[PDB]
Amino acid sequence: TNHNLHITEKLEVLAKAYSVQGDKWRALGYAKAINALKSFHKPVTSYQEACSIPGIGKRMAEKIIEILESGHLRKLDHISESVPVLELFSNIWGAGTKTAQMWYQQGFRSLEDIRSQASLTTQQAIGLKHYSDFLERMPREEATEIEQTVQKAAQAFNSGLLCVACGSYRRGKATCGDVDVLITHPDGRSHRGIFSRLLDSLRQEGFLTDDLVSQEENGQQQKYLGVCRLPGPGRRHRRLDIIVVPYSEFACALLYFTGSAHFNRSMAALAKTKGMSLSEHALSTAVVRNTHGCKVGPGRVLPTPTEKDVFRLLGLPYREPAERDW
DNA sequence: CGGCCGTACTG
DNA sequence: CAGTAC
DNA sequence: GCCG
Ligand code: NA
Ligand code: NA
Ligand code: NA
Repeated sequence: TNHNLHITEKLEVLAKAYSVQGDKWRALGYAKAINALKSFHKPVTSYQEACSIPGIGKRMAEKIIEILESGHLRKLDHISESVPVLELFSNIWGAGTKTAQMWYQQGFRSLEDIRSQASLTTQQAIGLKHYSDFLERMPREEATEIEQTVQKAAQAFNSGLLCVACGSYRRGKATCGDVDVLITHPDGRSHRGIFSRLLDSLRQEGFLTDDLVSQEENGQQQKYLGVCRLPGPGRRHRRLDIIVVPYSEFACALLYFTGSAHFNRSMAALAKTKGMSLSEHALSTAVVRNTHGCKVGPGRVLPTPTEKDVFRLLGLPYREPAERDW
């Protein structure tokens, strides 16, 4: 399916380098180019052809042809020797490019250096100790078990609750880097107060081991980001997200948390070109603005009972989860 | 050239 | 607010 | 990085 593998592998290396260095826009640009290459119907055979692909410009075309005709990309030999370390540091949940840069300027070079000498935020300390477990993508089965665990715990409070694992799991991938469980209820009200009760229950059985983000001093359209671990010998710690939402937002939440991230932003961009706005909450008319183009409030929500409804209103052919990698 | 999805917590 | 993440 |  990817006729340009020999090419996308090389471009991915540069993209990642720019990314870990904080050059976010340059990296986003590469991503869209790389994605466009992956979906191209055949191997790219010329500069002109490459440039013709939406998402690929002169700069990228030039590199593509260089790889195509020589089998290599010289720019790769000129990547700063600091990239591997910056990557290692930003692999720690809670630590981004700014923190990786700080640690590198202070002279740190290994996870051991970070452990013994770096100032760590509460979230980062958790990210560090579970570094390896978090970098390992778990097999689909485990994801299923984690999702079932959350479902049973929630349904024990209200059998009507609907629980759905999204992210890569819903996109049908064989391995998952995390598990995101979306919860709601058909009656449009019984989702209230589930968060608190659900968390304490999961903590009761030792399933939840660490909390990264969880504002339990607020009961509104919530989110929990933490660490879970299935009972039983040898089980690793895994990243678990729990989002509880009202029934009216279910479709957009399902669409957003299923992803991918590239797909979400592409859809949102597309929504704006049609005078609309897409968020994990809803599909609305264009947001309201002030004299100087400043946003002074939300647009009007357009009811979307199902994901199909979002595509319909955007004038786009429906896409199944497995087809949303970008 | 300037904009690049829209939004949720931490400290 | 600046950073990080979904 | 790309695009308009
Ligand atoms: Na192009
Ligand atoms: Na990180
Ligand atoms: Na909605």
